[PDB]
Amino acid sequence: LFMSCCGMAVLLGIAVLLSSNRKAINLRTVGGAFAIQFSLGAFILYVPWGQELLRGFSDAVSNVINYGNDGTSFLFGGLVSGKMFEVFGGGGFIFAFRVLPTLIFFSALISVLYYLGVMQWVIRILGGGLQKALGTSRAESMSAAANIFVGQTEAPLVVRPFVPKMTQSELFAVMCGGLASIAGGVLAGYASMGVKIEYLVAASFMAAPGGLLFAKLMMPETEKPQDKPANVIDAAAGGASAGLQLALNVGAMLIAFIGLIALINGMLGGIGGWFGMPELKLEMLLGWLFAPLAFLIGVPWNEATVAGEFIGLKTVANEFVAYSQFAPYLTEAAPVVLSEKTKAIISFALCGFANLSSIAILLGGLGSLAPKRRGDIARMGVKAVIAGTLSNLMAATIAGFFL
Amino acid sequence: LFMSCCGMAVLLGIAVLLSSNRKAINLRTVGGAFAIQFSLGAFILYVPWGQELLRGFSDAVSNVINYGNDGTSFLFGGLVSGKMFEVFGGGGFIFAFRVLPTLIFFSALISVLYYLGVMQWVIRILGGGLQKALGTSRAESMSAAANIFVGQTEAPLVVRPFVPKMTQSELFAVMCGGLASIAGGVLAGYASMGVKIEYLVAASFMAAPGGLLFAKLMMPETEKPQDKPANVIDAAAGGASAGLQLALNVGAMLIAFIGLIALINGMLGGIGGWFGMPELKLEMLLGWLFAPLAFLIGVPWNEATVAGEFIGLKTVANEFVAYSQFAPYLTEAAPVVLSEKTKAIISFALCGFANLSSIAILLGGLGSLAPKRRGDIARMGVKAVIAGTLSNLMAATIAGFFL
Amino acid sequence: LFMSCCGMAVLLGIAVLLSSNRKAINLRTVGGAFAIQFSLGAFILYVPWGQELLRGFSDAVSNVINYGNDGTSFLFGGLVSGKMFEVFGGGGFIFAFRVLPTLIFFSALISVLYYLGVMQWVIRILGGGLQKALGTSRAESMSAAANIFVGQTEAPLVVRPFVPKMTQSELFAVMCGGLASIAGGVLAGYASMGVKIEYLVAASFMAAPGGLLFAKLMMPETEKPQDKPANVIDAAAGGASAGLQLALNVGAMLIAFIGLIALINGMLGGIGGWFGMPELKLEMLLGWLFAPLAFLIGVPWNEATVAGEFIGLKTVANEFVAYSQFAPYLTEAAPVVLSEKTKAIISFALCGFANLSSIAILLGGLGSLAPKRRGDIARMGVKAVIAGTLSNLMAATIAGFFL
Ligand SMILES: CCCCCCCCCCO[C@@H]1O[C@H](CO)[C@@H](O[C@H]2O[C@H](CO)[C@@H](O)[C@H](O)[C@H]2O)[C@H](O)[C@H]1O
Ligand SMILES: CCCCCCCCCCO[C@@H]1O[C@H](CO)[C@@H](O[C@H]2O[C@H](CO)[C@@H](O)[C@H](O)[C@H]2O)[C@H](O)[C@H]1O
Ligand SMILES: CCCCCCCCCCO[C@@H]1O[C@H](CO)[C@@H](O[C@H]2O[C@H](CO)[C@@H](O)[C@H](O)[C@H]2O)[C@H](O)[C@H]1O
Ligand SMILES: Nc1ccn([C@@H]2O[C@H](CO)[C@@H](O)C2(F)F)c(=O)n1
Ligand SMILES: Nc1ccn([C@@H]2O[C@H](CO)[C@@H](O)C2(F)F)c(=O)n1
Ligand SMILES: Nc1ccn([C@@H]2O[C@H](CO)[C@@H](O)C2(F)F)c(=O)n1
Ligand code: NA
Ligand code: NA
Ligand code: NA
Repeated sequence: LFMSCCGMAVLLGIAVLLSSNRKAINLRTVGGAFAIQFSLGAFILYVPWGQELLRGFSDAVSNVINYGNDGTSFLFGGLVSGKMFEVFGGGGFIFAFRVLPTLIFFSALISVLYYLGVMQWVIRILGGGLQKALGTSRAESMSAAANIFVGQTEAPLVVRPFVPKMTQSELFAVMCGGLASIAGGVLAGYASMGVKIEYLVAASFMAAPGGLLFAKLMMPETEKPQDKPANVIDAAAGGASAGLQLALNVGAMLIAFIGLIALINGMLGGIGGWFGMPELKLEMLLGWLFAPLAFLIGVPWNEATVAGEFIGLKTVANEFVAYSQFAPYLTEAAPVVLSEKTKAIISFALCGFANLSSIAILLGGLGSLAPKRRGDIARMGVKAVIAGTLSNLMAATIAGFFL
Repeated sequence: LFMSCCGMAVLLGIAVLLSSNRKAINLRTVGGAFAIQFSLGAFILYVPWGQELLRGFSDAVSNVINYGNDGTSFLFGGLVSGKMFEVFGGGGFIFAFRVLPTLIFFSALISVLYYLGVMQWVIRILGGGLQKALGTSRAESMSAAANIFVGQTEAPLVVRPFVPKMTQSELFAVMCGGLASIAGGVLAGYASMGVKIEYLVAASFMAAPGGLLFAKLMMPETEKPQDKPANVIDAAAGGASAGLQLALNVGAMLIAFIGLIALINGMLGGIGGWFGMPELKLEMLLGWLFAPLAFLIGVPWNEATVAGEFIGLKTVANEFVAYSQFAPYLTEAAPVVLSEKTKAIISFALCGFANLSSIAILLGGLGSLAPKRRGDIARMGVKAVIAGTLSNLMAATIAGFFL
Repeated sequence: LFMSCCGMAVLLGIAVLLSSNRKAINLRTVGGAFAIQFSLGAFILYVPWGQELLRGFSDAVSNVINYGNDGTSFLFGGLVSGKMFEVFGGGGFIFAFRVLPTLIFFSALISVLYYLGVMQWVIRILGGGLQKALGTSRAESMSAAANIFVGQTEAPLVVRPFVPKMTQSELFAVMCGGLASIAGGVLAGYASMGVKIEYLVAASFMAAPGGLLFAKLMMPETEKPQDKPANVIDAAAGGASAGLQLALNVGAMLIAFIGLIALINGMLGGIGGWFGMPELKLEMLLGWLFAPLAFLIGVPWNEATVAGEFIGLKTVANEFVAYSQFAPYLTEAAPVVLSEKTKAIISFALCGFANLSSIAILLGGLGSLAPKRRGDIARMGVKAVIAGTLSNLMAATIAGFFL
């Protein structure tokens, strides 16, 4: 457990070194933020009552997923039935029909829960508890709590009239809240790929204090902060349309990226052959390079390289592509049998939208909420991705600690 | 037959009660409009020659559908072949590949028929006959006749330079013409789901006088009314693109709505359990609530509840979702064997875009044709949906009368 | 071989007759342009070393195609596996999952190769060699060389600040470069349909001098010519999104057009029956009408009619629809066994975006680069399509000559 605590120290250390003003770091804020994330981890991953609450929220999500599967079962019929496994076997699981439509249903549901005020009610509680404990501003705290369920570009919408005039520290924290977390739609998508829901739900909740933690470490507050569809069926329709667009984007990206990686590996096998390494692939490079990082967060020495392949791929590309390559390692047909703790660490370290491509996404979604602040987003973009990555790594170290 | 005639009376009665000026109702207009819709029903559903003309137009449509299926058979190959039924059985029918591509072909065809002037030629005849018999204005009569073949947002395009300056009664009638009818694309889609084409074609034609009927009952005229692609291949391309966008929208909606209903039923089973009704579902509620309405339009007492499930679902959601749940009741594997008359009544009462979500659609499509008239559309939106619903119910009562 | 040389003469003759100023035709330009296209044909289709270089570039493309297929194999699983052929046979090949996703991968790859400067490097060499040999301007020469790999609306992007002010001859040549060629995305798509890659690669390269040839014949220069994503992963993402949109457009078009042709044939069988020709179809008309044209470019007398069906369909619709009907003639289950030379001629004569529908496309893509020049594009549109068609026919005659 000493390797984990040192891992937490190193991650905190990098944040301080990369700070904009280490002397401006509020010790109440970053102290409690780490305290909450650690206590939350101790709660739902260690203590009996906390584990019972986590398995109860996950089973509820797992039921919602199955209910939404009635929709895709209607559209694609027997292509998503059980006979697909008899005829095709492992290839019977058609990713395009099994996972992608889940993004559509969950986007429509969340859109409904927003219209009913259910989402706002939960966000107001989680967000209000953070600002009264960390001293963070109202707007950045709501966006942090919102990011537990929705994406990086949808979370600030709950405080969109406060975005164009919020401080650079607030705006940075807003960027970090979305980079450290995921969305409810893709969450259910990853769960359909074999990723344990308990880990996804946990990592999503720990993202709110964790996102604020490294946001106020690398960018402390130095300024002075301040302070709809016609019906429920329209809300569902709008959410379904937004999910469809997302589902198409994710699908095209996976076809391209995986294909590109396959092209890269083919070239790496030829270039590597010139130096006596014809078996050279992208996984080997990412694995060999992220193995120390994986070893630092609590992954065993003999599993650090394989774990480095997935964590590295999540960074250089995105977490969806990483999960796509990590999903086979969660079944009985896995090429490498990993320990249950390592499976948890990778699941937590991948659960985040933290990647270089998300900077252009933050410029698009969050940038449209404050067009005169696009210059500040592009400037703090790199620092925000790093801050988001550290939050995922910390959540993985905490998870590995209590497991 | 006395229950049907009383049904017609009640439907007419509600329209008068909900009128904007019952004293301004032109008895020539609403008298002939009901006369035409009833005579049209008597024509193609009773008399020998009229039935021969209806079965001839439906077989032509059925052939066009099969011709368009050569396109989807090319793209999806064996996934839409006969071997799918051998391997999967009932689940062999893949809705996404069987029904959705039909929207693309029929949208491209109608776009072609517009370029050739074939559509305008038929509309000018049907629309001109209505205005000379009902006294309705030129523009609202053309949009009424256009709505037989095209959707609510495409029909007013034949009279789009007259929309921004037409009276509130004209604009309301335009809204009602599209709410009371469907489109040629989705028509072929419903036909591919097992819905009898003869009913769909009939209901589509009866929508023109029926739409004007309840438009001039709930909103009589109190003011004084007034009065392109480069080639045919481009027209087909533009229509195909519009159909594709529609096909994606419908598909995502069905995945979401059906999934949401599945989620609602799961919750209704838990909430209902608190009051000793664990088998409580959405179908039971909609059925129990729309049973008197179904019984009023001519559905037998022992079939009013089941029929109420579909009619209610068409209202609270849309007719596509309703048809999706009603389609299994048209096959030999139906959970409840319905009478041939009841099957007709449901088919006519569902054949319409009349739902609450269509108000936002009218604001989008029709609203773009008259941006300064969006306030009037949103105001008369609710009344227009009711007026559109009554037209479908009347067409169902007339159909049930002559059957 | 005398029929081929006469074919080249006739094609050149039509260009001179349709010229804007036959007396303004630069004999250095059009002389060398035909010389290069003919020599290029003599190079990679006749001489040993040239054939070895063509088979080497095609095998590289064929490997890239297979690497990209790892992406679609992930998304669609067993629907693109080998068991599909066992269960369905010929219908096992699902076009929607086999060919369409290739457009997505190749669009993402080209987008990456642009970010790395690899594309610009090759274009600068091929484009620079043309302008120093033909005397053509810098901008139109780069767009000509760019068109070898990318589409008609993407090629002028390498010289987009020179488009609004370039002469009518330059703008026309730019239009012709894209009409005479295809794109790298659809190229790999056609290759997946059975079309020989060697022919597609060859025709793509011969399009650059061939496009300029008939551009400076039908529109000689009479005036005086003048003279980015944040990272590589964003470039791949943007290219994947553009490919997805293209893949959806192509798919919807094929469903519609093939379905429309099926509808046309059904009507032609009824109309033709009135004149004692009930077997009358669209293929017969296009075949009987384009048979002299096919016979002129080097197709045997007994194969000119069948070849006329495909060439005609490429013109009246597009090359994708033509390739879709020509692809079965490349397998062992072909209804008509064609000679290897005829298979090459059709492959070269179809390899082009030259169709009437591309005028509206040039108005959209190229028109957005110069909004005040849309009037000139629409004016020279028809002449440009003809000029693009002649370039494909010439490349087919040259190919048939050396084979
Ligand atoms: C298919 C998967 C295979 C794995 C391949 C992994 C390769 C990753 C390459 C990353 O390259 C850098 O990414 C930054 C991302 O933004 C860019 O910064 C750009 O954007 C920054 C953010 O604002 C600015 O600070 C910079 O000035 C600006 O160059 C930068 O140019 C670019 O060199
Ligand atoms: C998945 C299927 C499950 C079945 C569920 C069925 C539930 C239906 C709920 C309908 O709710 C109402 O719908 C109106 C629709 O427009 C809204 O009116 C709104 O729009 C009207 C039209 O302009 C205005 O008159 C109103 O002021 C404005 O509130 C209104 O707010 C809303 O309460
Ligand atoms: C599914 C496949 C079945 C095969 C069917 C084949 C039928 C082909 C019909 C072509 O018709 C012409 O195409 C031109 C294409 O543009 C149009 O020119 C239009 O555009 C030109 C280009 O700018 C202008 O010169 C013209 O004035 C303008 O009429 C023209 O109107 C139109 O009559
Ligand atoms: N709601 C969502 C879901 C996804 N994404 C972007 O898509 C990538 C893969 O999920 C994520 O890495 C991404 F975050 F970049 C997004 O921006 N918003
Ligand atoms: N041409 C069309 C077709 C459909 N729709 C809308 O989609 C719902 C289901 O068909 C219809 O209920 C709807 F009407 F709302 C539309 O607006 N226009
Ligand atoms: N990159 C591309 C690819 C295709 N297209 C258009 O689509 C038709 C079929 O490929 C082509 O005929 C077309 F050219 F018209 C395009 O414009 N640009
Ligand atoms: Na989030
Ligand atoms: Na209509
Ligand atoms: Na090109």
